[PDB]
Amino acid sequence: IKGGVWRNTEDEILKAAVMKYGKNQWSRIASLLHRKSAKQCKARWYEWLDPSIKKTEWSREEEEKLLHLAKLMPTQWRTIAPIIGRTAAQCLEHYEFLLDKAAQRDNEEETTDDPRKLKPGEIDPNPETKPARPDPIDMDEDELEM
Amino acid sequence: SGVENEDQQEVILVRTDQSGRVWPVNTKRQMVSTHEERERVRYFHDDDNLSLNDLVKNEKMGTAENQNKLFMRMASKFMGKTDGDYYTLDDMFVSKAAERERLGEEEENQRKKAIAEHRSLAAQMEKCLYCFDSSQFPKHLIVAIGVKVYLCLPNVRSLTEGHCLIVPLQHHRAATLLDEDIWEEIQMFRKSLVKMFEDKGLDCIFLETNMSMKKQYHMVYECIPLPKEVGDMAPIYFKKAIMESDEEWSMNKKLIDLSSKDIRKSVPRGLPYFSVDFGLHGGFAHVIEDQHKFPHYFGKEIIGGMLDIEPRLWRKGIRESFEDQRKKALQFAQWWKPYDFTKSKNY
Amino acid sequence: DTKLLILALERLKEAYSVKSRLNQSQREELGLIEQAYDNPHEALSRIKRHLLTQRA
Amino acid sequence: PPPLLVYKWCQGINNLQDVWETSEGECNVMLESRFEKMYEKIDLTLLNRLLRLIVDHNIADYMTAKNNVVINYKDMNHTNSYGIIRGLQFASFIVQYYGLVMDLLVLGLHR
Amino acid sequence: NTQELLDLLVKCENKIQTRIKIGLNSKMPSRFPPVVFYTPKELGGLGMLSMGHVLIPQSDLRWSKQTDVGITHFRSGMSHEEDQLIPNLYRYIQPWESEFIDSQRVWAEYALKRQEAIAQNRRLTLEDLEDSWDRGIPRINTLFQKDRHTLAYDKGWRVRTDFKQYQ
Amino acid sequence: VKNKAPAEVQITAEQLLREAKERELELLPPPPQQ
Ligand SMILES: [Mg+2]
Ligand SMILES: [Zn+2]
Repeated sequence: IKGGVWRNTEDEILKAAVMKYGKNQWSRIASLLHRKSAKQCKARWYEWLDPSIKKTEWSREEEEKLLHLAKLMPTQWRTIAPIIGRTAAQCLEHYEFLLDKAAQRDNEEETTDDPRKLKPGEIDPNPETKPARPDPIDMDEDELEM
Repeated sequence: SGVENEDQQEVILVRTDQSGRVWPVNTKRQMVSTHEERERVRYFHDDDNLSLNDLVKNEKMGTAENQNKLFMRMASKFMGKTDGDYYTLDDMFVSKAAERERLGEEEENQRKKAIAEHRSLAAQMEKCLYCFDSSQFPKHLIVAIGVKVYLCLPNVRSLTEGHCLIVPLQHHRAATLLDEDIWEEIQMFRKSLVKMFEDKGLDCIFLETNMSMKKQYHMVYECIPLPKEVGDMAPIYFKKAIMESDEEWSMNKKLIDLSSKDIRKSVPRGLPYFSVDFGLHGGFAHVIEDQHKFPHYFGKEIIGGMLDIEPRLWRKGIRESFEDQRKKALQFAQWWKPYDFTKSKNY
Repeated sequence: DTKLLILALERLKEAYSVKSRLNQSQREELGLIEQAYDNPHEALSRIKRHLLTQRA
Repeated sequence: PPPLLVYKWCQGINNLQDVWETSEGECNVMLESRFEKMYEKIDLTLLNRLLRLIVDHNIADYMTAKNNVVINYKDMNHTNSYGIIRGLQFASFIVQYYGLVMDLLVLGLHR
Repeated sequence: NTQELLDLLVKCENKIQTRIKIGLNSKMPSRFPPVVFYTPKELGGLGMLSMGHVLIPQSDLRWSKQTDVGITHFRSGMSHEEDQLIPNLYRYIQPWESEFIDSQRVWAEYALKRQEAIAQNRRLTLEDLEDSWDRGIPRINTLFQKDRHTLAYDKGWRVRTDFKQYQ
Repeated sequence: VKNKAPAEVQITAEQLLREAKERELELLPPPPQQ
């Protein structure tokens, strides 16, 4: 009964709580954010809020090094990720994107073979890698009390 | 006695004990003086108010705790430290005999206990499937009505074909808590359901799961018919699985036999007892300690494994069509037409 | 596959059977076990989806 | 059960043809050892190759990528880039199959 | 067959008894009654199992009752003997060679029993069961588990229960 | 009636710090002119 999508209010409280408590007290930070736990705060920090995480567009030499290492160490994104300098979720996402941009060009054109294989009626397994919902104009009692 | 106008009404403040008896409830520490000239003459603050007849009364009405009320108080914080010898928990218990705060004992007993019990009971009654004038109460799963007990059908997909329930009118929480007039009428429904399923070629297993007796759950007496080639193998399954239930190295010697002792005079009034009876012959009973190593179902799981049914049936149920699929009551009522004993108006 | 799911959940719930003092992560684990008992095909769709897609 | 295993091993030694005869000069040798750092030294790329021999490539990629996690204890974090996590649910299968590969190394394919 | 392990068992048993005694503080001096340890847990005892040579004193074997006539002194085991020495557990646990000889026997005998019980057309009864209840390689009472049908898909479970130590 | 709608202001951490400093929950008042 914890987790869910990260909103912007929670991220700004997470940043201020990092500024007060540091990167080794995640259970003091997670008492400041209800509906998020210490592991989730830490995961969210290291995967989307640490200011070393290059959120810009991938270059050419980065994706060349990516294809080299991903052919070179199969499914080892926690090992590849500090070498090419991106988060392993970003790294895996962009690798699957580059594979989709060539497997499409080899056989198919737009569509045709299996319309949807996406994920309905489910909870996303890693919402920490996703951007923050902006804050809804009529904030409820939870957000204002938080 | 106590009134406590619960939002308009009047409720007679009463307390239940462990044994399910219901008693009427009538309505900075100063370290009193627990000595005399050099000699100790009383321990607690009221060792000279109580008379012998008063002790007999308070021993009968008094619930079976009397350690807990003192241990709750002396377990709390800001209260020193037992330093091995010279100040143990013994003379700490001697030193905690204060001068309770001008009928604060009756205040905490009445307010905590009466209000709490009533509040819990009311909640249970409101959301009880049983006790006719409640909130949920399907009312079309009723097949029978008696003087004091009635047949019902379960609110969920109903594990087997003729799965039915023997429910009393009021909350009573146990079969050992029942009076003989209710129990002898549950035995008549039992002896009629056995004779109904025997001529249909089925067999009967009557379950009674009674968990912790302080959450006020309604009594319900299961009846699960399964075919006779499986019901002759049924005491073997329950006999194997009662002894590979509860906390190992238990005290009370698991699997009480009920061949001729029929739980009313087998399990003492007050303590949980899962029980299972096979048809008309009594089966087994298991006094439950350790309420985590024993599921609240336990009987539908053993029956559901010997019939090879999926676990969504016995735990949490599967709901049905709220009027349409629940007209298995129509199918059950044409089964229970020759064996009805609750009427004579059939001219 | 439902038999394998029941066996998996029994092996997971045998862990938190001895004890009774559970923090948030244990509570989440038992809640996911109870959801997997109460709706097995959603859990099997989720398991097969993790086996196809997730690599981090 | 392991005592049944010891009993079966004993009577299997007994039921070898002329096992106790030492007339023309014969020796019976018993060797007991371990695979010392077997867990600690599994290469994850080679493990990916062997699991793609066994199971679907999606399953093999899942099992390989699951061993490459971040290990945390209070102040400490690092990445399991080389060995395998013994604490995985399916690590039993990885251990028994990599052990099968090295049984093939010790015995040889003919024996 | 190992004397060092029997001596270790005696020493460890005395250690946990001394821990209970220090829980009552009791003192260094002996003649703490061993009936409080080794009584079964249903009569209020601790239920403690023994694997050592402990004897009870003869002064513990006195009891009495007050009937209508008066008080009657009854006594247990008095002829001349000192043979009151805590039954120990090796006598009550079947060895493995006995188990392995017995288990093929009881499984073939149960096979014959349920084969003749299905041609004589009656379901199997608690008595014929109770003849061979606690005997077998997988223990004949495991035919009557709550779910034998979903445990038939449970393969490789031994290595699993050995590797649960890392979990 | 509550309306979910994407906003314009988008509160940040430095605004939280500014509003936390202005609470003054350690600044005791000066003693009175005696
Ligand atoms: Mg201290
Ligand atoms: Zn009710």
